[PDB]
Amino acid sequence: ELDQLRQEAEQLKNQIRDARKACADATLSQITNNIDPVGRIQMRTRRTLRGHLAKIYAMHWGTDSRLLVSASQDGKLIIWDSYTTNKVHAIPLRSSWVMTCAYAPSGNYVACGGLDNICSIYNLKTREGNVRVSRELAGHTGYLSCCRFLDDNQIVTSSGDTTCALWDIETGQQTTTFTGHTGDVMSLSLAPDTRLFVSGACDASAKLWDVREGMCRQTFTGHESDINAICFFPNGNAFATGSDDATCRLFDLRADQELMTYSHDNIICGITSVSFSKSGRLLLAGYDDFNCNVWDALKADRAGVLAGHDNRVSCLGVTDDGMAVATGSWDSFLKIWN
Amino acid sequence: SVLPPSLYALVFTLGLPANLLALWAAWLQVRKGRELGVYLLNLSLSDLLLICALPPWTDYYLRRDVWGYGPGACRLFGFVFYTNLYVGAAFLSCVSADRYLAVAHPLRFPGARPIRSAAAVSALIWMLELAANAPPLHRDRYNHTFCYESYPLSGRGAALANVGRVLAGFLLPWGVMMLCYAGLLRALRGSASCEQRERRRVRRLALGLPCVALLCYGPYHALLLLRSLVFLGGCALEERLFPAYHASLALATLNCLADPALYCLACPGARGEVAKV
Amino acid sequence: TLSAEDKAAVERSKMIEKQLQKDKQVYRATHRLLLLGADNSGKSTIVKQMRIYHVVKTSGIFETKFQVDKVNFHMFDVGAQRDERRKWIQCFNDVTAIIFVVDSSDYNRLQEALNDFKSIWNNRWLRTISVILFLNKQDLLAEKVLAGKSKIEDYFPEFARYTTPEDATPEPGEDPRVTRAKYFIRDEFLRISTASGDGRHYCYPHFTCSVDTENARRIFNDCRDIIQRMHLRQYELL
Amino acid sequence: QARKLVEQLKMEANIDRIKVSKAAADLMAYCEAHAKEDPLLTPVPASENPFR
Amino acid sequence: VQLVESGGGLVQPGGSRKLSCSASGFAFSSFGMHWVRQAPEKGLEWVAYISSGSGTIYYADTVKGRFTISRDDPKNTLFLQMTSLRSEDTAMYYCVRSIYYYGSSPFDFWGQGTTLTVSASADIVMTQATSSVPGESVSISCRSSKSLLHSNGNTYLYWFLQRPGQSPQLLIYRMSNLASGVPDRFSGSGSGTAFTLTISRLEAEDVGVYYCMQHLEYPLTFGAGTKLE
Repeated sequence: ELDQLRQEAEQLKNQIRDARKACADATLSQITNNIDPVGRIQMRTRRTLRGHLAKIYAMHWGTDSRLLVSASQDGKLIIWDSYTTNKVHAIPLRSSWVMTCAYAPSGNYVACGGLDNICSIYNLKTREGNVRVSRELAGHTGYLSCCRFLDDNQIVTSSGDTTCALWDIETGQQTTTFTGHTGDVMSLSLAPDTRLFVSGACDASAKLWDVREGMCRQTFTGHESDINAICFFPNGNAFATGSDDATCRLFDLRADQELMTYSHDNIICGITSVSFSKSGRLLLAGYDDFNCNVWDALKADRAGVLAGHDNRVSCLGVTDDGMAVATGSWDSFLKIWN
Repeated sequence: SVLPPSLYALVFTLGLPANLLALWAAWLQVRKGRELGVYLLNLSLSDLLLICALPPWTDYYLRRDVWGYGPGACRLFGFVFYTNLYVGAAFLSCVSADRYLAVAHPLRFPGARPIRSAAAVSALIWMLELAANAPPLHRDRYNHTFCYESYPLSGRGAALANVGRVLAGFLLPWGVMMLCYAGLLRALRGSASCEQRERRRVRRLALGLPCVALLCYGPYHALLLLRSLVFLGGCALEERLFPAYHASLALATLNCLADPALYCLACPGARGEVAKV
Repeated sequence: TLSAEDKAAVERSKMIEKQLQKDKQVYRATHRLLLLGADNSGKSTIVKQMRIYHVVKTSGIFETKFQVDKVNFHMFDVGAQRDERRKWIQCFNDVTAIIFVVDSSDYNRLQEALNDFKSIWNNRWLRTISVILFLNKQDLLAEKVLAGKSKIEDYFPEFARYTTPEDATPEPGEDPRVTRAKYFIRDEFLRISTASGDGRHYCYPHFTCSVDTENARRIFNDCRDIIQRMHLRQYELL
Repeated sequence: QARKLVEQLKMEANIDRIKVSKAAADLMAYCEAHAKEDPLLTPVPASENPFR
Repeated sequence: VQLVESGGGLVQPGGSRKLSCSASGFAFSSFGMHWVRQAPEKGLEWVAYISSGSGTIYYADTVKGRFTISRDDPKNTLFLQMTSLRSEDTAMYYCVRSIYYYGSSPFDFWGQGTTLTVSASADIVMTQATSSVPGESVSISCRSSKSLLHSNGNTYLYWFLQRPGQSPQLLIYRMSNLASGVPDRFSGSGSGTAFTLTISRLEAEDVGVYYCMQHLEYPLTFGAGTKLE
């Protein structure tokens, strides 16, 4: 019966909440208070990357920690040489409303997507001197909000319709589909072993997915509004979410709970980009208040601020060796920090 | 003989800091790609040049008009003073024209990276004004050796420098501002958006800045044009018309302090930049 | 300092910057428009007529080019997006205007249209964005009012005390009842607009039909007014 | 729709949750172990950073 | 991708001739191009270089005023205009393609070449071993007058393998990176002055002449090279 099914679902949710409460004996802050604080963090702008016409929605670091791809609403992907601020490539797009971009771990391809509902993949290393579209992936009904490369042939995309999809690139057909969300899916983050990934949606819930199995292993419901950004701790057993309720949150897959919330009374704007450091001690979060903040992931106190942008920060990414942090905003400027 | 130095002492002390602040405001405005930014930058530059050239003139006056600072090194100071006097009006005209083209035709101006063409026009104004003031850079009774002056005028074969300066350094930029701001008001008439509270504010702004410019640059060119036109009793006319002409420059120097107020203190963003300073 | 290959790389970057400068010249000269409306609202007919007169299975956006008096316009309408709008609407906060096409001859889904327009107007990212609303299907409205089969007072009781504004200007000249009804709908929309306008953005009403060929001219004039008020704000004139 | 949600919740609930204290210790160990290889924590001297 | 060049013939001394290089199959405008010649019995010698967009044109010291180089991007062709053709110009002029960005491989493709016959300073000199050296391993070595290591960290050393037949094809760029299509057997080594190219398993197709090249500073000196038989 439908009523019996609803009652069973409610009872099982209550049991899950009770189990989560029982498994929690001491909060992360109460245990971590006995570690010396990192103190004030002094980070300054080293380079500024001019050239994007319009506001920037997307940015992804290279695996070589020197190349950088950026996507802006004017309809361009620019590959910057971060050390010299030179432009390596200028990729014009068919759809100007691009609001996600990824850089392949090998460095041979870049992906992008947006309101066109298509995830386009470009071949950086061709026999010709130009960059050309490798393949265009179709099948999502809503706008594509995030894309991440597993390898040179597998990509994972999240879309406006309540569905994530795993794609084969050689054959345009979707290898696997991920359903279960009830709102727009906004952000996505692959595991260090590229076996699991999370999706943050507009249902204020984050789901831990299984790439091969194709099923939602876990669900995290702690936020009060839609989730805008999400990323794993470098350990690979935890992730952090930034939402419109002006609070960041750290979830743990193994505990299947919420560890800390990074919130302040003065901040009221919602976070739009989240990224950790290499040790995971710094949680850098972009905000709508024109400035990016730096949080201590172990004490939940705001260690520093990266404030140099003339409009809200949309994208944020920390390089693989941890030597720098790139920050992109709607003022059409990328800033390299150290 | 206390008045012009006293006003000069005030123009320095107040305009020079305010003109530095307007310089910073104009540069932070042009950092975003504002066409008006370069014109404002150059107008502030001319104001700083007047402010820095004034201290020689203070001692010059305090010397009862006979130069004491330089044997012959006063051509530089006369040059900078007069060239700035003309360049300020030229860039006022440019700012008015830029506003007129922004308002009257919002869909067709600017057209291609306006910083480049605006800087080209600015450098052309600087070069042409310097090359027009280049031909501009005696004692009669007792301790009267004014720097570069001609009492009476050198002659009808050379007195036409004042007429040329009056027509091509005041009347043309001022008429351009007239037409440009009148066209701005005429273009604002059809706006369904702005109420009377915005149309009347734009009316005060665009019929109050040209009035200040005229009030500051009218007496000097009026006296100069009268002198030259008549010279084309001369002795008695020079006797009577000297002590007011020499104090009209005190009014002319008030424009380099009024322009920051009417172009930086007026804009809210420049006030925010000042609060950032 | 740096090697010759680095000189060649810097020259390549300079060439890329030259290409970006040409692209900037193209980008700055074009005004972007976002088309909005319900299914019954004839925005599809409007965009088809504009495409005919002036200038892919699950695609999420449809792009339309039209040029009036040598001024370029791109008008975008979303095709495959869900019923949710609060996320992808943030991409359209730099457009010149939002064109909200509304059906005024329905009388049943019109309250939903008012709710949608209220949500668009009060959006935190859609501020300082002037909205051009097209009160579409005027001939259907006139036919339905003259027929008298359906009335408006039942859906909106405030129509009973409503009277025709003194500024009403029916150009062709018809029954004053249809004029009163259409100006009542327009005044409801304008009341929503003026409730929290705060002077940051304006709202441009138009009684139009999807068959009308003057819609492009109306959009051009409204966009010219919007750009004029933006330039007056930018040039420190007010 | 209800049946699928019930099945998914049943599948998700059948997992083993460790004590949160063990997770706290794990994050402490990860953060403290990799302290030197984090230029954001410890500002590297201006002879190894390429952005000097 | 391909590069076809023509315009080679017997020329009387003191005459003028124009070499053309027609390119097809790649983005011509994004590639800077070089002219590299070899005498019939000598090694390769760099001639000229024109950059992308024609913003940077270089010539060798021996060809500084006699030759001029120009490109036609709309026509997708490259020209070399020759003036005052002396007797020391009889060579095999090659048309070389090169691009420059972070991670690019310059000199990656070569044309077929043209044969020209004429009737009767303080630069990094690159010196090779003796030009006389299946299944074995060979370790062709080279030496540089000046250190090729730059403050950037890239040593601009290039390896070219010319078969007894067709034109040279790039093997290793910047002493460590195998070009696209080259088998994994080839490897490059060095320390800043002396460099060694190693083939881990000789085959029948590895026979030919190995030329080295430096790109630290113009002119692009090559060296005599070594022969494998």
